[PDB]
Amino acid sequence: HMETKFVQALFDFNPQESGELAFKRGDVITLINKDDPNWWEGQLNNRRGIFPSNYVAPYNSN
Repeated sequence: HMETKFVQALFDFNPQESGELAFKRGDVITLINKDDPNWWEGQLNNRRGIFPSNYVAPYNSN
């Protein structure tokens, strides 16, 4: 009973390692899931990755 949720980042993230998504400030990130209340997976309009959701804020959400 869930769907995709667009969020807006509030800090640049340059993950050199694999697994973490690459996002910028105020960058729209399509939430892929929320396995952990701390780390949320998202797709930067293409590239997927995991990162602390605390570095963003729901935009398209309610």
